[PDB]
Amino acid sequence: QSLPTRAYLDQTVVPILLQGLAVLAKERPPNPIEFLASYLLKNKAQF
Amino acid sequence: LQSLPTRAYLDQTVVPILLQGLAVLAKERPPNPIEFLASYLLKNKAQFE
Amino acid sequence: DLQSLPTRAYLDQTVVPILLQGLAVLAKERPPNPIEFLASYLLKNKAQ
Amino acid sequence: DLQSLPTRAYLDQTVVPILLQGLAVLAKERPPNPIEFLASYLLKNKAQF
Amino acid sequence: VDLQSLPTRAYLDQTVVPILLQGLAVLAKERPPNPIEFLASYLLKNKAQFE
Amino acid sequence: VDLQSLPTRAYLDQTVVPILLQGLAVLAKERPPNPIEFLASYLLKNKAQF
Amino acid sequence: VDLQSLPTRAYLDQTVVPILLQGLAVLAKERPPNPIEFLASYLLKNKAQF
Amino acid sequence: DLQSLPTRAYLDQTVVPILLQGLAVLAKERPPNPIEFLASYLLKNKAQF
Amino acid sequence: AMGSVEHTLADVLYHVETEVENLY
Amino acid sequence: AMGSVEHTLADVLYHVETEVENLY
Amino acid sequence: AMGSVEHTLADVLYHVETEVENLY
Amino acid sequence: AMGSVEHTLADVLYHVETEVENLY
Repeated sequence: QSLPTRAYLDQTVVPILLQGLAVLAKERPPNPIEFLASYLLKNKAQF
Repeated sequence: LQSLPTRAYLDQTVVPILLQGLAVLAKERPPNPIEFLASYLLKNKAQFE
Repeated sequence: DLQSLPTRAYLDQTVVPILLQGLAVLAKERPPNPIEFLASYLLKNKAQ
Repeated sequence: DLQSLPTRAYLDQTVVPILLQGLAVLAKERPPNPIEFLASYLLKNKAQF
Repeated sequence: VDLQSLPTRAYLDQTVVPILLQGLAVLAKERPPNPIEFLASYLLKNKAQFE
Repeated sequence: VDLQSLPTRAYLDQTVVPILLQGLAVLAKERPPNPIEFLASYLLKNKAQF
Repeated sequence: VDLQSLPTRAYLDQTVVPILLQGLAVLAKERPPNPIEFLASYLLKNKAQF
Repeated sequence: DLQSLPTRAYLDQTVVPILLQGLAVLAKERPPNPIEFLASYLLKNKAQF
Repeated sequence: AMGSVEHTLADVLYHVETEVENLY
Repeated sequence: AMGSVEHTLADVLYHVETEVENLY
Repeated sequence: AMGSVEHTLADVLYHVETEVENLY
Repeated sequence: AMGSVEHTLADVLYHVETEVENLY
């Protein structure tokens, strides 16, 4: 929106990033970046 | 890698590209935020790994 | 810089620590004129 | 009353509104002496709150 | 101000905060296999005492 | 991973805090006539996802 | 309020966290040749203020 | 080198471990003078780090 | 540790009132 | 913007009410 | 404002690193 | 009981790393 940067990111991508990086840290796949991107796309709907 | 603490692992894997991604995302602000970030990650992955 | 900081960062870099300490002390003391007590705290403690 | 209230409720009934407006003005103008300025705002507007 | 028109904090403080404090206290003490179910059941078993 | 021995704060944060975050958020937004009942029902209805 | 019986996190927060915040802040800014010695010296020289 | 490290990494490579052990001992014992005790821990165990 | 429970609930309340939809 | 300011004051109040002396 | 982005990511990293499963 | 200590130090590191002087 008209939001400050931090508020914008907090309202858009921060929660899914929290869960995503948590899962990343737990699994630690050979493909960290691809795994993360896939996490965001596959869980996009819940956020 | 496998044996790093959580933060060091995230710093060595995804933090830089996430910085650049969140920067571009915050600048452009698409209707698309999550999909855009994932697509950014995929399209710039090669320069970060 | 300062002038160009985002608002939250600006307030955090200027008055937030002393406000933390001030509102804490205020909450502890609970004086008859809370606003004057706070302003006075901010003033007595501005240097630090 | 006041004295027997929980911490947040006490601050909410005493200093929070004037601090909100004060910090708003402070953040907007950004004067050379932010703390002194905030204290002066508090004192100059106490009666209205 | 009626509930409806209260700020977020005041509303939650006048509605569920006390019973949540007691609920979480009991929960933390007992630590059952199903903490969420236990908390909801506590809420139901004490609703009347908290309005 | 032994809940039982966690400090109080860590226990509540690992068990009920997330669902409470979403629950009180929804509660504060909707403000139903019976908040305590509504909240208990939210916890029960979303327990599985948490 | 007794400190002996506080949970670990609350205990450390009420004792050393504030002085550590500013201490590690100054440390990170200056980055002296002997970091541990510098931090200890900071703690000792500013203990009274905390 | 250290000089050019990010904040987090600098502190991780310099003082974080001895602080973990120090704060652990502090939390276990809870001496009357906690800050002095911690500083003393740092000095007495610096050599192992 | 009632303090711990109050601290936890305080975290929850803080998060809720600082939702961007409640601030902006 | 009032949202940022209210967020700031929310941080401050959170720390004050969760001070170790106020909980325990 | 690169600083805001970096602060945001710091919040995220902090919460991930302080997960109960990661600490205990 | 290392988790509580590690959590505390994590709080400290977070505040140091997000200092306004370091971000902007």
